[PDB]
Amino acid sequence: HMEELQKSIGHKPEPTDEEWELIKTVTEAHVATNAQGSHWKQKRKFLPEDIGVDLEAFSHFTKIITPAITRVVDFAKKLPMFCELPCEDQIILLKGCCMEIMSLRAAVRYDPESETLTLNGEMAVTRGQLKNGGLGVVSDAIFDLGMSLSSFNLDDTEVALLQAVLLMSSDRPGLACVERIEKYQDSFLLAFEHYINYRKHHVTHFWPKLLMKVTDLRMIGACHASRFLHMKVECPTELFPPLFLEVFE
Ligand SMILES: N[C@@H](Cc1cc(I)c(Oc2ccc(O)c(I)c2)c(I)c1)C(=O)O
Repeated sequence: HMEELQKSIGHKPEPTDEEWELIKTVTEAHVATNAQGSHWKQKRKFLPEDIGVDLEAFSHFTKIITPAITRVVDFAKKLPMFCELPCEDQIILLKGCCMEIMSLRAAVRYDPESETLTLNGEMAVTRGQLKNGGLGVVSDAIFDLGMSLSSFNLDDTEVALLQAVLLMSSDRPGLACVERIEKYQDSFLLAFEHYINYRKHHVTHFWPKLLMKVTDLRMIGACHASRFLHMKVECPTELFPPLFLEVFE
């Protein structure tokens, strides 16, 4: 052990044995629940230029959102720390992280040849389409993120660990087990940092840079809560799948 003194000497600690297990678990959790795995660039339908609040865009995205929400719940269920928490807390962390995690899984499928992200592994959209379909400027935040993340060269473990950091956010309103959720967080952040030392990215100050993405995903979430209200007034209610409603209010 002895984190602060290794650092202080200039050494970059790689993962302890217990951390490599934590990493194997989050990584498999993510890889299991990540639609179409590594086979996504070919298994993807480009949404027609003409689907262009544009109601038919909205309708295509709401048709696929229910599975995408459920693959996040699945991600969480495969983290034993999440199972150690009370039911109210779990629901509370899911509702909090759900847009954050979906946004991240979209951003990391950004493709610069086509300027598209891919939703659910299956539907590639432009900025325009995602924006006009209900996301507004949340779409711009998501593409700008994905563009940026593409020099971070993240792998499945780094995305998985980001998801675990967002999932274990102890500042959500109403939580009962705050300090336990922070302990699990710190345990993820510590594994994640150690994992990045091992990765030896060729980017100056990679860690703090990656932490700044956590904040941007949080902003994308908060900002999506607001878009969702603007949608309750524009689009119906009958246009909204029931899992969508329950997660977002
Ligand atoms: N692509 C992700 C899942 C993912 C699915 C969908 I539909 C997305 O679009 C949204 C989300 C919220 C909204 O209110 C609207 I309107 C559209 C995003 I951004 C992400 C995955 O692989 O899990």
